[PDB]
Amino acid sequence: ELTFNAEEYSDISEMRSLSELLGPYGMKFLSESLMWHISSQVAELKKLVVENVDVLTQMRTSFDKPDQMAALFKRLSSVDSVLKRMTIIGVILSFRSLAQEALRDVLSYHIPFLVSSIEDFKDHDMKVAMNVYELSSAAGLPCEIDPALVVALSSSPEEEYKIACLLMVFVAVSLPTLASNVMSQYSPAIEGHCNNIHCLAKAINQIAAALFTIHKGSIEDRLKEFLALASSSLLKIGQETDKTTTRNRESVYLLLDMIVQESPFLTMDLLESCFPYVLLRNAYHAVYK
Amino acid sequence: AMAELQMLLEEEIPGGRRALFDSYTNLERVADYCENNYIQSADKQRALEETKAYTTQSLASVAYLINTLANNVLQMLDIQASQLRRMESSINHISQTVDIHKEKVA
Amino acid sequence: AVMLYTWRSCSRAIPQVKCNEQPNRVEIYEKTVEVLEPEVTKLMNFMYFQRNAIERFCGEVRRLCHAERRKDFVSEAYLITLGKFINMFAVLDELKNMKCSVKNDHSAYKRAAQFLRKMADPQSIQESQNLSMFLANHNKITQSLQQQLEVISGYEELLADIVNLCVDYYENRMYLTPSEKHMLLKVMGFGLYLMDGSVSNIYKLDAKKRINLSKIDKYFKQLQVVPLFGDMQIELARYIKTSAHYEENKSRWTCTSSICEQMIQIREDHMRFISELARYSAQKTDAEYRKLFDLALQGLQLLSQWSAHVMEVYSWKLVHPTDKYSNKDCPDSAEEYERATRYNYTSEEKFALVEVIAMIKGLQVLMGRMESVFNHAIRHTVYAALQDFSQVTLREPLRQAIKKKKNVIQSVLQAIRKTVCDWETGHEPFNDPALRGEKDPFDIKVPRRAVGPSSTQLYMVRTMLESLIAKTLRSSLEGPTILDIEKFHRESFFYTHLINFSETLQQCCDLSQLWFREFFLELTMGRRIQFPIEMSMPWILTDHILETKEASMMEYVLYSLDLYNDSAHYALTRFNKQFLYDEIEAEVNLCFDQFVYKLADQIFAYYKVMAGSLLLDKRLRSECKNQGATIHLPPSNRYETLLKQRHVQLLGRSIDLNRLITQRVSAAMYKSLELAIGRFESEDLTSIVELDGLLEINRMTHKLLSRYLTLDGFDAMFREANHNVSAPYGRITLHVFWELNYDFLPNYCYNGSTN
Amino acid sequence: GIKNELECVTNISLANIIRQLSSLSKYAEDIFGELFNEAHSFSFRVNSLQERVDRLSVSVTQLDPKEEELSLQDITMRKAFRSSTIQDQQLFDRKTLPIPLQETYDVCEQPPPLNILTPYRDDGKEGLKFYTNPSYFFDLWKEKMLQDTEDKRKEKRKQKQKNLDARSVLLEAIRKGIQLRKVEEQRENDVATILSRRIAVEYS
Ligand SMILES: [Cl-]
Ligand SMILES: [Cl-]
Ligand SMILES: [Cl-]
Ligand SMILES: [Cl-]
Ligand SMILES: [Cl-]
Repeated sequence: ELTFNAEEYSDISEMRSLSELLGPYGMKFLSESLMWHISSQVAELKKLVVENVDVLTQMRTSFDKPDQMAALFKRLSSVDSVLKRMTIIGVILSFRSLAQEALRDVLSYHIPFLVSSIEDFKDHDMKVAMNVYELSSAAGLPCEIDPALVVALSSSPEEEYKIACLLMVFVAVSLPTLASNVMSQYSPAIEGHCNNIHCLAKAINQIAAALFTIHKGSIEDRLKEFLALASSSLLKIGQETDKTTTRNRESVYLLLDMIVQESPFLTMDLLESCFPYVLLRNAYHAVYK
Repeated sequence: AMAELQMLLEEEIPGGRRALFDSYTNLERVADYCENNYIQSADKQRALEETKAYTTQSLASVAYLINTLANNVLQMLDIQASQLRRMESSINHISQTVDIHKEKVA
Repeated sequence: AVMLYTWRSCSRAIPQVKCNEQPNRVEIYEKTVEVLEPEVTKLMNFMYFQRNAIERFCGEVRRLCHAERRKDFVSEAYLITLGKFINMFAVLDELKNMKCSVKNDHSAYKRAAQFLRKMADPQSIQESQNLSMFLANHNKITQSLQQQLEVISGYEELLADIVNLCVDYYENRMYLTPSEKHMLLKVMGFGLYLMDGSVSNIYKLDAKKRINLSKIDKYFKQLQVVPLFGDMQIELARYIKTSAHYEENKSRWTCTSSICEQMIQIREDHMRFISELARYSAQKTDAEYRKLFDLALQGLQLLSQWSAHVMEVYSWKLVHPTDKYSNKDCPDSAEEYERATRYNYTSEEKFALVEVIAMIKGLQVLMGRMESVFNHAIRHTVYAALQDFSQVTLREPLRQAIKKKKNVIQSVLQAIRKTVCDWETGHEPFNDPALRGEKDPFDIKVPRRAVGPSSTQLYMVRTMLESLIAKTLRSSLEGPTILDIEKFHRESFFYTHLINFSETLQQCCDLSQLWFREFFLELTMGRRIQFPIEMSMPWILTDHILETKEASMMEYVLYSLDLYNDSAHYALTRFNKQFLYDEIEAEVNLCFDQFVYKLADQIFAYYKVMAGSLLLDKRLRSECKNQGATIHLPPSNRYETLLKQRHVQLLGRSIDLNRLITQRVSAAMYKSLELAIGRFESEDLTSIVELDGLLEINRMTHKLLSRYLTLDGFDAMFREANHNVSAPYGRITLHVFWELNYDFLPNYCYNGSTN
Repeated sequence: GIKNELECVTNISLANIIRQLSSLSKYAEDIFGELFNEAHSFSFRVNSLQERVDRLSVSVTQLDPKEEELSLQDITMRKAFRSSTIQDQQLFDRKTLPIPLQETYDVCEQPPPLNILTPYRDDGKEGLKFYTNPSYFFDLWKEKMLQDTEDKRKEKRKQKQKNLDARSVLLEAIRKGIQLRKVEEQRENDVATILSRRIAVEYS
């Protein structure tokens, strides 16, 4: 019983019109509110990680042993909640990108001499680099690490880092469950999935970039670890024959391609070493024919 | 540095390539010798031991010369990449300066 | 066979002598001999070869068909080799049969040599006479073979052994590569044909249950056509239909009468196998190395299945060209080859073929990347199986050979052990109870090496084990032991293939024959010196995707282009002919320029339509939908992987596809901008709003393209098109003033209330 | 055969391994040389660009906004800037074949020397082209394209028939500016060109 058409409020022309009216101040406020809602989702995810802390720690070191991997999985609780909440984060971040991209195009047209200086200054330390990024994101420039997300997620240092690491594990091992969902079907009309799981590419990347900046870890390494475990878990269902569990197997495989395309920390070469492109190629063929 | 690139382009890569073509001609004679020496000698056991020795030596040499030349090529490409990175930065500043000037006239 | 298959007519290139009154008559004949003599020598050597090959083959058939020798052991591997001999005669005979060029070139030489009176020996005269006779006669190699076999008493019994082995191998999947698979069927066929004659009858041999015609009939019906040589196919049932006694026995055969389901299975197997393979990609255990051995063989078998599928479809199509009745779009005027290739495939068939080709080539890459791991694991597994079998498994039958008085069985079992056993101590254990005759209270630790046996070792072991299971030596052995030898003999069948992994991989993925067309070219009798690209299989398959813009297939298109690599490598290494490489290269040169054009054209058009759709007012879209005039949203496509190709490997070149596409896309961007500004210049001032919208769509187009391509900045592009780079006021500014001066000022009426 | 001595096989096969390392040294040199030659070619361009970038910096710093006059002669007397429009085609001409493959080709069998009979022909055609003619593919494709073009051109006509001043000096600069785009406008065996013409008929 929706009373509005979402496309008439969220497309390129509309987001550009919004940016004209709100400007950098307004769009920055809009984002801060978007980030607040991600903070709340993140806080809830950490709760689910702590609830599964034992199983998740073992899964992280038992990645090479499949018999106990499938056995540990059955001991996990609230997997559906983890996926649902990461999708919501991804959905909110997808909206922010639309907003930011529109703001960027409006400013480049209104204040080109300032935008020029900002683009140069961004393209050429770890605490000082955040000040460059906040000024950049204010002009709608895409940043590798999202400053507003870093701020919102900053609200025991060794304990926090573990939970972050184990969240990645939680998500990676959960991805194959999406293949049982009829709504996980990839659609060429969408260039994504009916249940928004394509937005997970953005959630996984940006959440990892933010959390492992706050905990001064290595984003590249943690995502590499994530991809290895994600690929491994998804390859396992490739031999499966059950019509329920494998219904949208090929559409879920496509997430790995999206994750790597979205992430500046991940390369196609690295993807090739753990998930051969011929599987993704065949998957794309299946959904497009 | 421009000097590092000059060394690689004019001396080290041509030198490494020369060592590789030499390896091609030398190992052809080494192979000939090992084959003929065995056929020509009554002391077959000693001849084989000599072939074995030349094989190991050859494998070690080829691997080394390739490793050295590859490392030099990678260094050359890394330098050329950073050259373009600095040049883009320099061109961009000129472009901004021209933009500013054209606006001032306007 | 290569010499014959690649023999194009020299005489067609020779200026003919129209009458005895031609000024250059003598010089032509002189030059004719200079060109054709070296070629005639090859024909002489061929005449001599087949003669000696038939004599030798038949001499060996005679030897094995001796009265008591008939009751003796013959190696399976050797029977197969004799099978390949009869196929060789079929190959050479059919290539000779179709090659008028060869006959006509000899006659052209023969005519020239005589009209010059060159000094020839009485030896040379009769030599020349024999060749004329040889080339004049159809089925000459088959006829010679038939006369020289039927003069040998019991020859059909040996052939029946060869046939029965092929049937057995085919039934129990004792083959790896598609060529091996097809060879069995070709030996069955020509084997039966040779057995059905004046002296022997295959329907009587079937009545004695010596051979099984029903099984052969079943195989020939399931697979009716296979390659014989190059584009020259063989319809297997032809051997049946033209056999001596076919007409009286027509009722016995069902093989004499005349893809969606295929693809479902292939796609499933691809999913299932590659998923596992990817997971497997200080020392390992026997089980782990064995698993990698299993995967190596499984993947080779799968690749072979897929390649056999493609080539068998193609092979069938070549002997069954379409017509107007079966294909409404195919004229009766269309020549045979075009009816055999171009018109003989629906859109769905062409897509399905590119899929399988891509699945083959893709898996070939993954198998190749795993070569080093496979080589090691195969060598470990083969060594372990051979040593465990020789050192340990053969103890019990050896004990029972000495415990009883069975000297013959003992001598072979010992010879096997002598040949291969790599004892850990260095010497055979003499304190062994089984070696003496009594049972065990005894344990041997067998070593683990990553090296297989030599080919001679494997041949000797296999052949010697075979002789045991072939009063025969079999009846003097126990129950479980006979099964143990059979077990190892069956499993060791693939060892050579697996040890030679790299070469076996290529032979399982060989699609090089799709391009070659010498047989069909010969059949055009000088009308064609080649066939145009629309008849060429690699291009038919490739262009279909470019033309249909099929999104699901756009990531497969480079795989059908890669077929040119297969053919060019085959022409340089197996055919060894420059002219064939020259032609492939010229075809690629043409087709690739078209590939770049059609791909760049559709990519630009795709991203322009996307830009136009993205900026189209959403409310208007829905209003049009309600009015029953839906502005149809463009279909999505998959161009990105093509846009990311920086090094396409084609005919030894490294092609930067990205750079080439950009060249055209950049030109298209500039042309769009020129058109937008030119459109303004042809219209009044009010049209400037339309211009602004169109400029904005061009900006969006550039942005979409810039995600994958490096283009000049949009402002730079625009300033150039606007002629505002080396000039202070652009075309838009100048047209505005032009319209103000000529239209706005003189023709407009201001309304102060509405502004 | 199989009667050879074991140690003899070992030594011969080890000698062939050293030969493989010889050819691998040659193969390696060729690979590194092809890569070096491209990067070396880039160096000349990089150096030549760097100097252009540096002398532009100088020319740009010396720009004076107060001084710069705008000339209408930039429109009428001087050509518009054009960026490079060069496109790569015909990428598989023989001259692009890399030395390694060119060497393998040179050891393959050449066609019979049929061009020695060229001077004795009535048609002035080359003797070898009756044996092998690589240019056949293009010649026939060009011909097909030309015929298909005419067939569609005379199908559009088949369906069409069976159906139905001294006030401002800038004005002169624009007036002459139009003439230098209408008259100065338009002042081929190329695949792209041929494909364009075939498509261009399906619109006009
Ligand atoms: Cl979900
Ligand atoms: Cl063949
Ligand atoms: Cl054998
Ligand atoms: Cl090649
Ligand atoms: Cl318009």
